[PDB]
Amino acid sequence: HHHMNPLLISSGEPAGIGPDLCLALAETDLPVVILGDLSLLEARASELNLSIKFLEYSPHQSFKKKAGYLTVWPVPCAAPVISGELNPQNAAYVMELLTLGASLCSKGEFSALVTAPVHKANINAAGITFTGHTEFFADFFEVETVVMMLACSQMKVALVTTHLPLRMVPDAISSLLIIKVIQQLHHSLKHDFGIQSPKINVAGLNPHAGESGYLGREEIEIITPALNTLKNQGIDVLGPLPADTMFITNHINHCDAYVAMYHDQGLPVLKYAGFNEAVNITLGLPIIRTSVDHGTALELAGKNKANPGSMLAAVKMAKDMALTR
Ligand SMILES: NC(=O)c1ccc[n+]([C@@H]2O[C@H](COP(=O)([O-])OP(=O)(O)OC[C@H]3O[C@@H](n4cnc5c(N)ncnc54)[C@H](O)[C@@H]3O)[C@@H](O)[C@H]2O)c1
Ligand SMILES: [Zn+2]
Repeated sequence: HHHMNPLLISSGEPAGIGPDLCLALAETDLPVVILGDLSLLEARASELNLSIKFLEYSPHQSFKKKAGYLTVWPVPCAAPVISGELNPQNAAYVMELLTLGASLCSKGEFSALVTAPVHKANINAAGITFTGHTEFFADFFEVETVVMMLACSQMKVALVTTHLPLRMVPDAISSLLIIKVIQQLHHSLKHDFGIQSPKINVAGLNPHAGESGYLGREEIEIITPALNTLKNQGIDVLGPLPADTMFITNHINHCDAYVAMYHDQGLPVLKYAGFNEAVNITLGLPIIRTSVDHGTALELAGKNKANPGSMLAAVKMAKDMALTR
């Protein structure tokens, strides 16, 4: 073909805003193909009073996207969808979108995967153990270390640990894990974001980075040794820093990415600064995968209230990465 192979969009939890966000792509010229139930997409468009012409995907049709059309790779829900109403019978459908999306991108049929939001509890309620797309894709591709990084114009925040109960965070953090996470972060910033010598600022685990060992020992026993190892590999880390002020910039503390030890240590600030522009990108897979930075927003499904800014940013980032692959 002439144009790039299209981006594949998993439409996510069907009762949530994922379908709505995919329908918002119909008015763009972004080269996207939607994985989802075609009847669902048509019915959601009707509920939203949108006039969209749907095409079924074919590899023998043009990769150039035209406004007003939406190309779909149909995957059938087990049961018809009611907006805002979770149905555990459709959890396997969601997992099929993830599995088919990973597989089709792995084979090069599509140039990148973008994920609309999924409802984790609904998947688990159906009997499918699931902590997030990030771990699902790591397992699918048999990659030991992947990194969740949220990115916006204000900042990039990578996580050492992702979806864990807070009780499990300290035991999950080892020096080796920090090293492997930051090695992947450094590699991606240099090779995929064009940052020649990344500067990475790293939070401590404990308040005030453990208060010189008086408020937890993990900085002394785990984090600082890991950062020393990374420095001696030539990776320009600074830390451990207190998370409550690390995100405040000054004339000298500039960095290319922050590392937070756990989910709620880093994501609240990032989403406060850039919720409607930020992208969740998974580092370390053999495919490009980006994501919205928000959840299913079930109460907004079918209501024309959700902001498509994160989805649009996620598609554009995936496109930019695919063009520079
Ligand atoms: N990438 C993903 O698949 C992903 C990411 C985050 C959360 N989730 C899942 O989503 C479900 C809901 O969790 P939550 O309630 O913590 O997250 P959420 O983002 O669904 O809701 C948080 C708040 O943000 C609002 N919101 C979310 N997206 C919005 C948008 N595009 N425009 C306007 N307002 C928006 C919601 O109305 C709500 O007030 C959970 O199952 C969670 O695991 C999935
Ligand atoms: Zn989360």
